Amino acid sequence: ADEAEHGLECPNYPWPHEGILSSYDHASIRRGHQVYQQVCASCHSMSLISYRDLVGVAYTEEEAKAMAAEIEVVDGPNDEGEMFTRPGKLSDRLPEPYSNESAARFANGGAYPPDLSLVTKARHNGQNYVFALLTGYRDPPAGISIREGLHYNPYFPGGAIAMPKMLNDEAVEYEDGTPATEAQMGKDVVSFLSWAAEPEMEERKLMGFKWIFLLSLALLQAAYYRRLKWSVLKSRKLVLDVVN
Amino acid sequence: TIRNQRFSLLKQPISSTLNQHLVDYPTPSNLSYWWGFGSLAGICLVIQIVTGVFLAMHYTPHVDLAFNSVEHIMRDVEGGWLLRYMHANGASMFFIVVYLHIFRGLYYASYSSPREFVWCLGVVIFLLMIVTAFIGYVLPWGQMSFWGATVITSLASAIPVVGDTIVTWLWGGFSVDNATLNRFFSLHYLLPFILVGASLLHLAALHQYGSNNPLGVHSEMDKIAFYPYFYVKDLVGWVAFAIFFSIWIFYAPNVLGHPDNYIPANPMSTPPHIVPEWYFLPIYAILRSIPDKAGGVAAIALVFICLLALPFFKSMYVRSSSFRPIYQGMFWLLLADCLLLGWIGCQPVEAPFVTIGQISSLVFFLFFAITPILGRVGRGIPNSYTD
Amino acid sequence: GATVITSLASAIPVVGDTIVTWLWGGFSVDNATLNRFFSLHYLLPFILV
Amino acid sequence: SIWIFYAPNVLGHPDNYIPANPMSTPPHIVPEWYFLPIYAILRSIPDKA
Amino acid sequence: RYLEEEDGPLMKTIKGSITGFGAGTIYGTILATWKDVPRVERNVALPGLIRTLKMMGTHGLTFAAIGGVYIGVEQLVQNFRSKRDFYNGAIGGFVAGASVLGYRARSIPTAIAAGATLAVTSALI
Amino acid sequence: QPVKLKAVVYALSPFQQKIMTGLWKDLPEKIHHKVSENWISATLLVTPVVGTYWYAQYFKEQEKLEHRF
Amino acid sequence: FEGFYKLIMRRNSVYVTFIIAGAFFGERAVDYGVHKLWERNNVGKRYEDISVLGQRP
Amino acid sequence: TIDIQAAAGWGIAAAAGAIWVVQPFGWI
Amino acid sequence: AFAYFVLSGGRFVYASVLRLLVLKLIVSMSASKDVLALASLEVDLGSIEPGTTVT
Amino acid sequence: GCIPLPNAGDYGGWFCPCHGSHYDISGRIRKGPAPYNLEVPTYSFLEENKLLI
Amino acid sequence: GCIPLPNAGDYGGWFCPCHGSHYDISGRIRKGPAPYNLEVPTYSFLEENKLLI
Amino acid sequence: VVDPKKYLEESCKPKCVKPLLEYQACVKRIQGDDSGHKHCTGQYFDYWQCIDKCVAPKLFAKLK
Ligand SMILES: CCCCCCCCCCCCCCCCCC(=O)O[C@@H](COC(=O)CCCCCCCCCCCCCCC)COP(=O)(O)OCC[N+](C)(C)C
Ligand SMILES: CCCCCCCCCCCCCCCCCC(=O)O[C@@H](COC(=O)CCCCCCCCCCCCCCC)COP(=O)(O)OC[C@H](O)CO
Ligand SMILES: CCCCCCCCCCCCCCCCCC(=O)O[C@@H](COC(=O)CCCCCCCCCCCCCCC)COP(=O)(O)OC[C@H](O)CO
Ligand SMILES: COC1=C(OC)C(=O)C(C/C=C(\C)CC/C=C(/C)CC/C=C(\C)CC/C=C(\C)CC/C=C(\C)CC/C=C(\C)CCC=C(C)C)=C(C)C1=O
Ligand code: HEM
Ligand code: HEM
Ligand code: HEM
Ligand SMILES: COC1=C(OC)C(=O)C(C/C=C(\C)CC/C=C(/C)CC/C=C(\C)CC/C=C(\C)CCC=C(C)C)=C(C)C1=O
Ligand SMILES: COC1=C(OC)C(=O)C(C/C=C(\C)CC/C=C(\C)CC/C=C(\C)CC/C=C(/C)CCC=C(C)C)=C(C)C1=O
Repeated sequence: ADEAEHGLECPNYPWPHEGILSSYDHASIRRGHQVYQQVCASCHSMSLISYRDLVGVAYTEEEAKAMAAEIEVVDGPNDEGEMFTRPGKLSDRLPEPYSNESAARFANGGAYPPDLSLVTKARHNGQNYVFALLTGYRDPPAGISIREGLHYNPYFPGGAIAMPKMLNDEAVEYEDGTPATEAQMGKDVVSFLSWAAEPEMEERKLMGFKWIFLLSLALLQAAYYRRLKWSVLKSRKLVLDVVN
Repeated sequence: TIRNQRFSLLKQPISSTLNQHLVDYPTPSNLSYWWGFGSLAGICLVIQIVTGVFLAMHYTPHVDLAFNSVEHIMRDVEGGWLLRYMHANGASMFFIVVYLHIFRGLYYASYSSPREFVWCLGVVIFLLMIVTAFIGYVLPWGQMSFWGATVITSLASAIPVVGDTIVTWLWGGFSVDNATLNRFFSLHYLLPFILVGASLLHLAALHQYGSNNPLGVHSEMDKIAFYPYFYVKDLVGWVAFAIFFSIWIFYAPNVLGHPDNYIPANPMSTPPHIVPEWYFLPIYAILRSIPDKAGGVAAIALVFICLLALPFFKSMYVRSSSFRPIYQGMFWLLLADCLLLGWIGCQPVEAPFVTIGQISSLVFFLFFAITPILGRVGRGIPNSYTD
Repeated sequence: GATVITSLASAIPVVGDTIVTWLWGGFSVDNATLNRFFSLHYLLPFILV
Repeated sequence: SIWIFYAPNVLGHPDNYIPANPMSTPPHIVPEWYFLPIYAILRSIPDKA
Repeated sequence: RYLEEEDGPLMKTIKGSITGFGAGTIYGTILATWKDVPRVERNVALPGLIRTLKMMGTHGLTFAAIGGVYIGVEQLVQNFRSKRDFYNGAIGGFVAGASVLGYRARSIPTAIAAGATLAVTSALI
Repeated sequence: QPVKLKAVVYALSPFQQKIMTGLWKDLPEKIHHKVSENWISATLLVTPVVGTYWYAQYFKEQEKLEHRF
Repeated sequence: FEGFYKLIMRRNSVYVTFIIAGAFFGERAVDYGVHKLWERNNVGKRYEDISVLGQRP
Repeated sequence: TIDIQAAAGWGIAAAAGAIWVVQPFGWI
Repeated sequence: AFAYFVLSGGRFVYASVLRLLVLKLIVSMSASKDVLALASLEVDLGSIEPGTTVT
Repeated sequence: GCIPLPNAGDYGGWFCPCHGSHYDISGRIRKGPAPYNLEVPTYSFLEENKLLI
Repeated sequence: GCIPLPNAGDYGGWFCPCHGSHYDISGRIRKGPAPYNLEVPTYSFLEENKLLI
Repeated sequence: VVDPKKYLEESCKPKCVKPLLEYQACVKRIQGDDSGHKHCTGQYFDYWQCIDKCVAPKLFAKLK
């Protein structure tokens, strides 16, 4: 109506990749990717991410190779003219849960689970919003009723989302023994999603620091140069006949 | 003197035009940093053209591939992220610099005689910039792109008899689709070159009489060569602008934008909030302040009509706001009103913003209505303020 | 025709193959070559003007 | 107008009406007629360089 | 012990500028009333009132400057750095003291003294 | 048209002068001058914007409170 | 600075070579320092600091 | 006998600039 | 001499900036990551009759 | 040309976000710049639940 | 970079239709502009009728 | 074990007593139906905006 239409605003969380010299937490990226492939991937696509993207970020080359080999990718047509199947490779994109958007809607009560490749860039205050939404399933306010097949989430605009609560305690198991509480998996999966939306972030920040420092030095030199060239004019003594 | 031998290579026919238009051109010695922004806008235009030429090597103008081609520029081509952030935020830098430029011209009355043609060419340039930036924003084929293209092409329907045929001719069909995107791509490659030509004509018109100055007076007694003095001053400006642009590129590349355009275009669902880029927001506000289609389009046209008619108003013979207290105050009110119109354009169309937008649009037009009255009345100042 | 003229750089001994693969945007004439040709082909006529 | 309306394709080759095939190669790979003299001067020397 | 507020850094800075102009106006009023009038102003009333009001305005201006810059720099330090301690606020106290009181005192020696003092106070807080 | 001028100008070489110290010379007077000359201009620019923003937020808050049960 | 002037600034070719060398070496030095600051500010967060790296079953 | 020295100086400058744009340390 | 020394410092930065921007454009034309990801594989084949050739 | 959001507006009908056009439950324009009501296309029923547009 | 024609040329091997490069049975250049013979990949025989590259 | 966010949400309540009490008052005032149109969304939002603001600075310290 008035306030439910826009939703509840998300807080500001101190993400480890925030700061002009702050990188991603890559172990958290790896944990978030396992959360994704164990919970999210059954309904959400990540069509922009390839297996090679993880190499040097969260997995070794052999690790990502075995990961891709685990999946079955369509290919062809062969010499006889038929489509076949082959193991996945490093160059393959992440698999799609559904064949098309209509299939996704049919499997999710008419709602389409959006692709999560850029979701943190595709929402206002994206990282905080995704974390708040995932950990923000609770009972509706008094006098508010939710139709069947929907779940109350004050962060979602309108308050009624087709996603059921999925970040339930110990819904995943972590390779490093990190206790997989709902908040921990929320933070890890948001770290992974934020890396997915902006994989160039660390290179971008390093470039920014370097070149802004250098350009500041250049600005000091430019000021000195300009004033050196103009001093003969600015210090000149001008004698003219006129008074008033 | 008889030119039997060769003197400076700068004065040879190979170099003489460049020398006299770029190295030795007489310039008023008292120009402030507010005269640096034309050269800044020139550099922004060159930056946009260079980055756009390199980006067009990797962009596919097809509805099935455009969004993905942008994403591929960001993720796959080396330095692609830089090229895209530079083009997308360079559009914003271009508009910031050109706005600062237009407001220097308004404060010093640089539009007044004999520089009326300079101002008119500038208005034409502003129109070209708006069209170029808009059709460029359509190219990623996000939600913002599709819906903005829908409304801007629909603007032509305000014409009663032939409005629909113009809309359907602009689309290339009964809806915004692949034909719209492909024609918008061609126009986007073309219009920057026309912008370059228009800017050259702008510069030639300005050198007919030379630049105005912060005192607004005749300046022939104290002029100095462009090179090196204003060269090095503009260089200070160029480096400061580079720091500003780099801050935007490397640390806040998406703050001057809306996340909706990271969602692929969906012709079924309009997003709950649908706004253009920030540099179009004042025009958006003036459009929405009229509760009428034709009225809104006519107000948009009247904005540029007033801008074009400004230099031809019978005015007083005093240019600079430095000696015109009333016009100076009206200048700082107009600047506040324009900033308010921009902020209002970002708001949903509901109370109290409809009234605020209407009043702001009225104030904006009152500036151009009142300046001629000010000139007519102030013509009598020298006869009423006697020594 | 694109495959030959873009191979003319291979006459250079030291950097010839590097220049060929840079102009191609890959290891063969493919979509990257076509896209960059199209961009160059819009721009060059204005330089001709 | 004569060229446009009555002989639109006699200045070119029919082979460009076949979609590009990187596997097979046309037995007669020629450029437009206006590059022919340059291409003959190229083919005549028996060393690539 | 501190959960009675609604905060807002811009509101903090604006309200600090207002409290500082409150407190500077009162302080200037007191200062003006304490002093004597010049001998050449004993028989005339208006300039004494004018001087009192001028002192009021000047002290309101300077105290508003301190009270605004202090909280502004304090919040601009705990927002970018994203930490809560007495270190944020000591920097603000120092910059407020240095800047404003050295603009008024026209002495770099005094600025570093005022900034130092204002930090030890915010630090003791 | 050229102007006919009578003037005497004396100039010192750029390498005989200090180049940068003049930026921080009589700074308080510079601040005095900028504030004293520009306070009306600054008022006319800022007051409408801040007033309109504050009034809009006030209106939004009161409207939200009025629709609350 | 007059001694350095007599070696670097007497001929523009030497001066230009000095500018080329300064660009090269200074950019390398700044890159190294920026990378040092980056490493010092992000201890434990690097890909090479993943405890289980190489240990995916 | 100064044009030869100028040519040598500018040749050194050109070489320095070449190694600086392309930076062929992994190829040498 | 001091002036010439001071100016060379900023002349370092200008040269570095120009080099960076040009090289960024040149290398944006080089092969992309998706292209390089498809530069190695293996394929098996069979037998053909004598005197013939299969492509 | 925008698509008006349903369950929104001052009349319990639709709201167009682009310029603030309000449509009532019947699709009639009631507030905003829009000059016409939402267009009714030709349609018919078949038995009870098959509507042909 | 062109692709030679099989069973063409005056050497019983391959003739390149672009600039007239001639290759023999062993894929060796004999006359024309091409400097090198046909490139030999890494092939092997896992059995009588199975190749692999 | 036990999720730190819920524990922090319960421990942050003494900082949000005023919005909580206002929300409780709203619930009491609408326990009667009136055609099922009354609700307490705004007060609910105020309370959870205070709670989230309290929790956010402290959650990530307990997370790894
Ligand atoms: C191996 C040899 C060194 C190689 C580097 C050569 C270039 C070095 C860069 C210059 C460094 C020295 C900078 C000036 C130092 C003096 C500081 C100073 O006092 O300010 C100067 C003005 O100098 C400046 O304005 C600073 C300009 C510095 C320019 C920025 C240098 C750039 C560094 C480049 C380093 C390479 C990294 C970048 C690579 C891309 C004051 O000038 P005046 O007002 O005229 O005199 C005041 C009177 N009194 C002397 C008594 C104080
Ligand atoms: C006057 C000098 C010449 C002109 C330069 C202008 C500088 C004045 C400031 C102009 C306004 C700058 C842009 C205003 C909005 C930027 C703030 C913003 O939008 O937020 C971004 C944050 O803005 C910034 O981070 C500001 C970065 C400024 C760069 C400071 C680094 C300096 C590096 C070199 C040191 C220079 C020292 C020079 C010494 C001589 C995004 O934050 P995030 O949470 O999404 O991401 C976190 C990450 O940290 C950001 O990438
Ligand atoms: C966007 C359009 C806005 C529409 C506004 C609605 C209609 C209002 C139109 C009038 C413009 C509003 C602003 C006019 C007041 C500007 C402030 C001002 O001028 O005050 C001066 C004070 O002097 C005046 O000008 C007051 C004059 C009152 C008006 C008298 C009218 C008779 C003159 C008619 C002449 C007409 C032409 C005049 C050309 C300048 C400033 O003094 P100072 O800066 O020199 O120094 C004092 C300060 O403390 C230090 O800076
Ligand atoms: C059988 O076989 C043959 C054919 O087959 C059918 C032929 O058809 C032909 C006929 C063809 C010709 C005569 C053309 C031959 C000559 C040339 C040069 C062709 C043109 C070659 C090119 C495609 C060159 C294209 C140019 C580029 C790739 C430029 C790339 C770089 C760019 C855009 C910018 C560079 C970057 C920077 C400097 C960085 C900074 C840039 C800024 C602007 C700031 C012959 C001969 C032939 O034997
Ligand atoms: C941790 C696992 C998951 C994460 C991080 C995740 C993430 C997201 C995000 C960011 C959105 C966008 C919400 C918005 O538009 O503002 C969303 C929506 C949605 N998700 Fe997922 N998702 C997950 C698992 C699932 C699962 C398992 C399902 C189905 C069983 C699902 C179904 C949906 C649906 C249907 C929507 C759209 C709901 C609507 O628009 O009403 N998601 N999810
Ligand atoms: C001939 C020169 C130009 C070319 C070839 C060009 C090309 C392109 C291309 C290919 C895109 C799509 C890729 C992308 O979104 O990043 C684009 C987007 C865009 N261009 Fe240009 N452009 C040129 C000049 C300009 C100018 C002068 C402006 C500003 C007036 C401009 C503004 C834009 C904008 C705003 C976008 C959308 C950016 C975004 O959000 O991604 N371009 N341009
Ligand atoms: C691509 C956009 C533009 C470019 C590249 C450009 C370029 C320039 C340049 C180089 C100057 C001389 C130096 C200076 O005064 O800064 C100038 C002056 C001027 N420009 Fe533009 N301009 C542009 C847009 C505009 C616009 C939109 C307007 C007005 C609607 C305008 C009006 C003027 C005027 C009146 C002057 C004379 C300034 C004076 O003498 O004080 N220009 N322009
Ligand atoms: C929510 O709504 C809205 C948007 O959405 C998000 C917007 O973005 C904007 C922003 C638009 C502005 C400010 C104006 C745009 C103005 C013009 C003139 C663009 C129109 C031009 C087009 C479409 C291309 C021109 C076509 C040509 C020349 C055809 C070529 C033909 C030949 C060569 C023969 C506004 C106002 C808006 O309200
Ligand atoms: C005394 O005069 C001078 C000024 O004070 C009035 C100036 O403001 C400027 C700066 C003005 C300019 C050039 C900005 C105008 C904007 C333009 C034209 C942007 C487009 C730029 C291009 C492509 C240049 C067009 C010119 C030619 C010949 C094409 C070939 C050149 C290139 C490829 C770069 C200069 C240099 C100047 O000295």
